[PDB]
Amino acid sequence: AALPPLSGSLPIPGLSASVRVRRDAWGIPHIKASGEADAYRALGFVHSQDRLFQMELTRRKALGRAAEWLGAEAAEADILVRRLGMEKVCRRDFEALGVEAKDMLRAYVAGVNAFLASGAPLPVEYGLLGAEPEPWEPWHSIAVMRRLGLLMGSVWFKLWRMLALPVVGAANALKLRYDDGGRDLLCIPPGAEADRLEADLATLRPAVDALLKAMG
Amino acid sequence: SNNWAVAPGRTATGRPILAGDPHRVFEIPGFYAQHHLACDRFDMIGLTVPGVPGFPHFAHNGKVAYCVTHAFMDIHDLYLEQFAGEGRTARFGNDFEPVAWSRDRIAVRGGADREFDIVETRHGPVIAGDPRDGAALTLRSVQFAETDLSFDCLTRMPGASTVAQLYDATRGWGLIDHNLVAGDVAGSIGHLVRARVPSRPRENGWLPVPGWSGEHEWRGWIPHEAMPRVIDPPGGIIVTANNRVVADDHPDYLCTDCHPPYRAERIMKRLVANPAFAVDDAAAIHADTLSPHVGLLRRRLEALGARDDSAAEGLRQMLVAWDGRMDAASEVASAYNAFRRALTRLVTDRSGLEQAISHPFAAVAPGVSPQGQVWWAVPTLLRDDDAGMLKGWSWDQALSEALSVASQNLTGRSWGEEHRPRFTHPLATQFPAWAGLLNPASRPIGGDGDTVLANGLVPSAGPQATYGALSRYVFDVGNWDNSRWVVFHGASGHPASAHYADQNAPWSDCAMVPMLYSWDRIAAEAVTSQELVPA
Ligand SMILES: N[C@@H](CCC(O)O)C(=O)O
Repeated sequence: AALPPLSGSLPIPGLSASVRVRRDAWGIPHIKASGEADAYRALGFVHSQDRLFQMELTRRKALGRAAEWLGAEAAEADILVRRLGMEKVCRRDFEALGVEAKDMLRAYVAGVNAFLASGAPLPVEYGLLGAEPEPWEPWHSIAVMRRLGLLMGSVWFKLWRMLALPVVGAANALKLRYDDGGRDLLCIPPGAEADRLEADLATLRPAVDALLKAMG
Repeated sequence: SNNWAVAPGRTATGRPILAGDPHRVFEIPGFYAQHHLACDRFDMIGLTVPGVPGFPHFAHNGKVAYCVTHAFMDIHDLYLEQFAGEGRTARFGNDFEPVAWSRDRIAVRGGADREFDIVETRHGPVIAGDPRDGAALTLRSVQFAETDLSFDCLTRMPGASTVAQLYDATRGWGLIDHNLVAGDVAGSIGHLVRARVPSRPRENGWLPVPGWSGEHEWRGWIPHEAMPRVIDPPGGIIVTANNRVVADDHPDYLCTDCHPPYRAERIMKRLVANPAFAVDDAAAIHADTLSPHVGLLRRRLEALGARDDSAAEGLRQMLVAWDGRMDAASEVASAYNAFRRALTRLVTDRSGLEQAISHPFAAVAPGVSPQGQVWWAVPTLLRDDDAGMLKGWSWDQALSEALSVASQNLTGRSWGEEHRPRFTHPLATQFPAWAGLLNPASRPIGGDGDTVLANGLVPSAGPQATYGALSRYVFDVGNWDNSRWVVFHGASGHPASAHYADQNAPWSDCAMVPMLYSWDRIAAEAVTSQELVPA
């Protein structure tokens, strides 16, 4: 009774035909639809039955609204995604999309919104927070997807080497990266090896000087 | 993350086998959830992202299986901008141009609203530094800069029937860069770098670069057909594990930073020793715990010679004798970790890098960890004996000091108990009396950031695992019901659910559960069944 009903039948506005959802011995949902739009609608719905709090928390982080749930520790992350323009680039992306992708996204969130209207009890998190879930728009999935991979990869290393510049000097800062074991195993061609290129301080000099000045 | 594919001529089955495991922070509920979705157009099973339709990264559709590791392409550039006009103009070439300024506001639970400025130049938004002072950093990222059509790939991928069709279907994917490794029932295996990467100089990969000179601007996109790919390579083996994808003399600049090759090497080594790879062999490579550093650690500590302090000399003998396995059962593995943490801490303090994050330019949330960065570079500097950052110390002095410090920090716990993640629900610190219910139950696990079993940690914080396989899978391509998978806690996000935390048990053992594809087995095993009906 802290849990949504996972048996019987439940209505979804907008379905053309029934969809069957079987959860196995581990609770994994196997969803069987006729049409593709029904499939996506059912996936929105089933996602929310198991993971509503995750979904909305992840969306709030994407839209710079997580501090409304998490307090001050999420404040600086919210400010950053606002500065990055999450809503603007996700709406932009959505408008450019072909009709099948738009329809998939629309069907998906009509399933999410259907769950919100289904009268399930709310997850324990909403109880704790005194919160009510907010409805979903198609472009929201793009924001959630973007949040998942947000700033992964190279930016951290560049920011880090820049921060090291005035501390250890250029020659040293430019050695601040993950080890290569002495020589990389490459992916392509499989099995091939090669020595990575080290930094060319001579070509980097003007960037380095500019940053020294800027930081000092 | 890890993945591999083995060709039909090297498998026990005579069909492709794909296996691996994505590595992320253990945020709760796990980023990936297991789903099976069928309709008249497709019948697919794999990992979904709650809140996003489709199977962006891990799935098969009964013809092609696919899975990814993060490629470490370079997809984000930082620009040092020169501003004037009290922040209102930024230089481009020899002209200062109007910058976009606007105001925004967030609410904060239990505190006041924060108002702030959003400043944007032709490169992108200012993320660090104050433009009013004349210089700040802007970010131009493939994730934000131009219209992205990745979501069009999601409706095309389900229809692919071969490796090559899958790779066509992903055209235009740019949200994130993946080694997309695939296998099909026709017998092919592939690896594509699925990414949109701008064409621009190697130099941009090292540091924020001048926004005004034009030396550093993006010159269009590396074409789809120029992205690295290989299909049915002659050794019959593909491995990727965040390691450098192509040699740095490749004609497009693609990467400066990636993971060391330890994991790929160890995966590759075990696959090479087994030209009859079976589905059951995946689990043993997942669980691999051999540290790549035992040799270096042993040589150096050996050469260091007996210490005067008694606890420290004991730690030394133990490390010199260690078999280098990060096994859950191993107490000496905890002591190696304690030693490496103390070592990394000392090097970071000594060099002044600990305070590098004092600068206002460091203020990009969530921030960089000096210890968390230096930890990965220590092996290189130690191996090359490069004491350049140790302010007069030699490596032998750092090592000896680290033995002394680390010997006071030995809990004696087996590495499994020392490293056991404390899976922390996002609301556990705000509702500490609920922490017991909210935090899924966790078991002892080995590995560290260097081992194929990649349960890594936060070195500044302690030995506890903070990231690792969110899921493991093996695909038996063309005998699909033999595929297997697991997630680190379970399908449910409801702390009350019987499936909130039940997969943690097989996951902690490096075992997996059936990935069921036949509807007749699914019908036979359904625990609950629900109809979702028109209005
Ligand atoms: N988890 C990764 C796959 C690569 C791993 O994380 O490095 C991802 O999903 O991007």
